[PDB]
Amino acid sequence: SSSTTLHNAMQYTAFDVLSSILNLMKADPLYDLLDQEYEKNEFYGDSYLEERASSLVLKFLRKYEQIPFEMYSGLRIHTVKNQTLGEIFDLLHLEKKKKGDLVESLIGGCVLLSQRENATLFLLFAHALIDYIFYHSSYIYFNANPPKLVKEEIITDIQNWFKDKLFYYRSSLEKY
Amino acid sequence: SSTTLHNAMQYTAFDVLSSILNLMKADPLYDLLQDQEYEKNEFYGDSYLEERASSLVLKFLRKYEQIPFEMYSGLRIHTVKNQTLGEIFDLLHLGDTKTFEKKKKGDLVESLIGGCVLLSQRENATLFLLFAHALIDYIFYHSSYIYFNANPPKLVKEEIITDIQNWFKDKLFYYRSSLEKYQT
Repeated sequence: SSSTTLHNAMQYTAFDVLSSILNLMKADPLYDLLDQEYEKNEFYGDSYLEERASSLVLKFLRKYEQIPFEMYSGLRIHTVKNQTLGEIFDLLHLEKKKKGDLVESLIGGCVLLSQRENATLFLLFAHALIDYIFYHSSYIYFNANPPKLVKEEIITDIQNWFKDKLFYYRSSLEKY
Repeated sequence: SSTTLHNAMQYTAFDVLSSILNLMKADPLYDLLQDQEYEKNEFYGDSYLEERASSLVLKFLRKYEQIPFEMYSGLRIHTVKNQTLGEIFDLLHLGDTKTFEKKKKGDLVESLIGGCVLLSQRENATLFLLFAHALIDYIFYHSSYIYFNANPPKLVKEEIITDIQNWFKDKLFYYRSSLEKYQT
């Protein structure tokens, strides 16, 4: 057993949990609140994704001095680029340019709506979406760009973190 | 008007930020700031500044329908560019005896923000988070004041500058009150 063993399961369970948070959002009164408000959510979501992705890049890579700094910038770029957001768009059933814009404005609108209306469910979805974006990107990026000696370790680190996030989002969601 | 107390904004910002920075330098965790740890702080600080600046742009500009969306990216870009960060570097006298170009000053500001934020996340060193937020808030006040005087929005120029200036006044008092807790 290795990081490939349960990779497919990450995809299915991420689909289960995110589809289930999104459907309970579509049942929330505030869901409509998502003037160019679309562009403003996109403006903010772009920056929110960037900071959160950067934080996650640092969290996992700094543990391994085998990993040069170029891989920090590389993974961040790989994680937030339109192709990756577009892949996530398709997988979750929500070209590459407008899908990414949609993903960014969806992140931004959820975070802002949670700040403005104390609607923690929308913040939960935003964090869950970004975590899946990051797992999806990392798994692909490190298979294409294996770090020296620690490729399986760091993917396993990220995969096991994402396993626990998926359970946490399932646990957090039951309260709604 | 907003022009009356602008000069005053800069002296008290210098007072409060210098005082937080000196408490930081007397902190045991200060050494853990300043392998490529510097570029990793800059890497993170760049994005942390970007999100907080975007959040502040939205907080103030959304109140005024007179303000078109172009000024959102316009103000954000103006706020995080190296020229702006270098001005804040100079105002805070962060490298008085040294020889940095605009680009290196901006780099330093980003890595200082990032290093403070990461240290507060890792060690619960709330003082370093306090400084990071105060620095970003001054960057935003400094940028907004120049940007809206250069690009006066229709009808609301004085209103929004007054809005940001009064918010920054209160933040500065908040940082003074917060830092008193560390000296005691």
